[PDB]
Amino acid sequence: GPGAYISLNYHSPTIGMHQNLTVILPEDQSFFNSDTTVKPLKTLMLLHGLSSDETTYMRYTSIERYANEHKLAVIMPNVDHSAYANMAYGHSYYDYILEVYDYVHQIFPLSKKRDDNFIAGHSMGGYGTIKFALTQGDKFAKAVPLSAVFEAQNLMDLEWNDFSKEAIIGNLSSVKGTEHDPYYLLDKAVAEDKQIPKLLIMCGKQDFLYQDNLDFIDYLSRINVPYQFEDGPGDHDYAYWDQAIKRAITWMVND
Amino acid sequence: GPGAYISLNYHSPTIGMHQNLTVILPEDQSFFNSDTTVKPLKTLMLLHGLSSDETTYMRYTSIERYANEHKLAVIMPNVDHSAYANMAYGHSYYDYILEVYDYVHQIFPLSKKRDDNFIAGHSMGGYGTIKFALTQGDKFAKAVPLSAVFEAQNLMDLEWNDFSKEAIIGNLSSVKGTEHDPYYLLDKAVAEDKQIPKLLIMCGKQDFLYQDNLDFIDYLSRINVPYQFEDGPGDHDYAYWDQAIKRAITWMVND
Amino acid sequence: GPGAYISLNYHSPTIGMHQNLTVILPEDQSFFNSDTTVKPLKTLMLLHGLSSDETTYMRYTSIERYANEHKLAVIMPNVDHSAYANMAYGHSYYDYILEVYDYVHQIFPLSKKRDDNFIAGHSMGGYGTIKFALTQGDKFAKAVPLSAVFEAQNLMDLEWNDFSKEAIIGNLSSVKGTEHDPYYLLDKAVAEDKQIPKLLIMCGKQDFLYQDNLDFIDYLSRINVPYQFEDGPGDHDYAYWDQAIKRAITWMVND
Amino acid sequence: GPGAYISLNYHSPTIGMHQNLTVILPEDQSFFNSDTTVKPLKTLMLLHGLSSDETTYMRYTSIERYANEHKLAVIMPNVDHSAYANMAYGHSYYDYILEVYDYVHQIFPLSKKRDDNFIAGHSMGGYGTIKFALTQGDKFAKAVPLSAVFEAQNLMDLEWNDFSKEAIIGNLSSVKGTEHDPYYLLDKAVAEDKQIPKLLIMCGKQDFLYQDNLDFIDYLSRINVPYQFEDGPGDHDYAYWDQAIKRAITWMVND
Ligand code: NA
Ligand code: NA
Ligand code: NA
Ligand code: NA
Repeated sequence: GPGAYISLNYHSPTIGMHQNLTVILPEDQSFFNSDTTVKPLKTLMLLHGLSSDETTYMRYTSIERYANEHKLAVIMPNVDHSAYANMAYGHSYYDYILEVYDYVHQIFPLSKKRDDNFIAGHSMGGYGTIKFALTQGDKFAKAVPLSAVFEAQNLMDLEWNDFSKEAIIGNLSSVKGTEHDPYYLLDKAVAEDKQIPKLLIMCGKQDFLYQDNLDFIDYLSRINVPYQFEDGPGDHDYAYWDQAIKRAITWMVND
Repeated sequence: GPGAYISLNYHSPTIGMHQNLTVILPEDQSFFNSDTTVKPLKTLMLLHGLSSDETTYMRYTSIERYANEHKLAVIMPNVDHSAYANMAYGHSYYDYILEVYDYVHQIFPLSKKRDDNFIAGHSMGGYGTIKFALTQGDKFAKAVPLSAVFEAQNLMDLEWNDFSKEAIIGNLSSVKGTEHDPYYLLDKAVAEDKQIPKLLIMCGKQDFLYQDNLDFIDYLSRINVPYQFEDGPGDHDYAYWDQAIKRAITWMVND
Repeated sequence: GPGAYISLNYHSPTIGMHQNLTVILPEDQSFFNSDTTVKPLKTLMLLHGLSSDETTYMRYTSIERYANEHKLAVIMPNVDHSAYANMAYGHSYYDYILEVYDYVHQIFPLSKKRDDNFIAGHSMGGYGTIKFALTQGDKFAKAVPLSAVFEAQNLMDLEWNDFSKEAIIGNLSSVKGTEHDPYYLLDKAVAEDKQIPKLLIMCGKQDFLYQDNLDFIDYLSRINVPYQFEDGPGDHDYAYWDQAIKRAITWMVND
Repeated sequence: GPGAYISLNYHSPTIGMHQNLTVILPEDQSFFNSDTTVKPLKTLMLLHGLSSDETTYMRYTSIERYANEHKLAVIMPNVDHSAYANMAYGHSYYDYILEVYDYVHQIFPLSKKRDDNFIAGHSMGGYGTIKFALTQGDKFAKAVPLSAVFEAQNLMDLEWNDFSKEAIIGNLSSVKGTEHDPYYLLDKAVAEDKQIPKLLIMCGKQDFLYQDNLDFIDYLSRINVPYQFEDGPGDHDYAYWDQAIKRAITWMVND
């Protein structure tokens, strides 16, 4: 039912600047009793898409209502137009997500057990989610890409307002086969027998990335990596992501 | 040194409503390194005066700059026009301060040792400070009333905009000898051998409460309770409280 | 179409303290061109229920998403446990809503035309909505009480956490025939031919206030005051108010 | 004097993302009476330095206290590590400042007369201030660079945490004689007789940029452009900028 909505602005050693972060911290009885041990909460790292920021899930969905119902802490960082990369000409935004993870688990009552930690996000943030799932599989038991970009070239080549592809990839001529390519990261994770979080992939059938989502899950099936895929009516918008994140939160906290 | 500025809004079980709270949390390297143990911070509970709220210290002083310099966490709650009382007709705002104290020490990396915990505030908040110092002396090693109301009639009889004295005290003819009277609370602390935090009492010489402050320290001297009193040029305003809280923070963290 | 989410804290002359307010301001191209006259937006005054505040509609609904779709500015004030009254022992919160109305229409590009201004709210805020609709009908063309208290005793006699009925009504043993009684305000508006905003009344069938809603619309029918009533599955919670305020916004903005 | 502190987050068409902005809006009578035309305020565009953001002036200075004393609205945008440039690989942050100027003058009661509009900022923001002063002289009657970078090479060649010079200037081997060079902007302003805002230049004597400031004012003297230069004890920190912005605000409004 009740929780805390928290806005934090701290000077990040990784990206060299003050940066805003938002946190949903559902209430627990132990948080109000100085005689009892704090019960650490299950925790979701939740990644915004391109043009969104740390405020937009709160504004355009009812995520705090869903999170409070399931006692799930939610961490919402801001990564600008970075695509969750350590940018060639810009900020170290991949490392920044690792810093945020460590920081909030140190200063808040969040469980540090892998089974209690999840990651999710939409569009550019679903791309970010799969990138972290395949390279930081020891940190998250479950990962939920929503309406994700899996073929990196479609996001690097998109002509969105003020977006600079070169800020991210620099001198790279293509992203295929680089750290920016989720298919390469997947091949590397399997080849090196890394832990892959349990995967729930969701995408609206009217989304322009729907075919891209179908291509990725087919490849997952061909390399014997399990996943759950949920589709249905929905487009590339927060009307879909509001309903999708509600369904995702129920899925992540039940197992 | 850098820190986090934190804005929290949570549903309070004590006062039955969502309520904002602000927190300054200076940064420590242990907060970013998952391999080391988090070092708990010294903590100040800082109480606003009448017409102010949880935002006004940040807005009208440079308090976060001072706190960051001394690695001091600062907790700034909102108690409206309550005078930090469990109100006759209103909210349980005395109890709320205790709830805020417990909550932030549970969810944040704040030291729970009495020697690491301080309380301070100006005007109505200096009245609140002395009330908590004399009734919750086990929670604070030091207390700093700034420009405080010590003779409770001086606060209750004020004709400030929209302020209701009866909301606080109900039908009481006088507050002398009641839980609203710092002189009664002081006599009772002495009589019951309660621990009294170290007192630093500050007031500007042009403050209309200056004589009220001199009367209180005169009484403290007459009952052999130690204190440090600092005055000088200054009035009943945030220009004075900015400089006073700066000098107070240095005093509380040294020794 | 996106917009601005605004958090404002100003010292109120009416309530004698700093208070927080939240505003949703959808974007118009006139806002970005210094050569054109700003186009004023339709504006909704949205009132929270008991235990909520200025943040809770944003946190527990997708109201900003709905408002942006319909280019509707939304004003969300905080009135604590006041029931939108000028309190017997407390603050002038009825007058405060009038001050907020004037203030935001002055400092923001909001239409001052009656036909462009609406008011809505749930539970205690639906009680507030009907009180303002029946006493300030010249300020609002439409009013939408959601899950409202219409029989004031149902609100006052509530044993809600930390709630003080006497702070609001003083020593009164009944509220019938007073400014706290919507039925009296309705009788007085009908008798004096006041402008009554066009009325849309919504309540969930599982809400404990559902019968109170049926009683009020039954009275409206007996006295030939027009209204639209919409019910259906739903309880006394933000899951219902999220859906209801989306439906209400669509109703206000068109015809 | 009391005012509003405003935090806004809107989706910017220029930079293609949600972005936070803070505004100080001192109160005026007309703001509380909707029957009158609102009175427009004098307005200052205040630009942060490297590693700061839209929150840091509020947090580390008492700027709102100073602004309220002089009924000066203050606009504090966020421009990250951009150096206020339209970045070679990044965002169009020069255009963004112009968008913010137009946006806040449309939606808030801000005077559009050149004589009522000022710009100021420290370090990277002092560099930004002089760039806008020399290229947008029709928008600002006065400009106040604080501890500014005037020799652009010292900012671009800085080795600050996560800072990318290439993101700003691309492969350029020097910035001399370019739009990133204040001396070139100065020569072109003088050559084309464009109006130069009245200049107040301040820097602390212990600042590592002090000589850079001395070089710039010497050049202004040699090309017969007036200025007032104020130095004194002070370093490259917010202890200095707090006192400097207080002195600057008194100068701007008094004219
Ligand atoms: Na995206
Ligand atoms: Na006071
Ligand atoms: Na209610
Ligand atoms: Na700088």
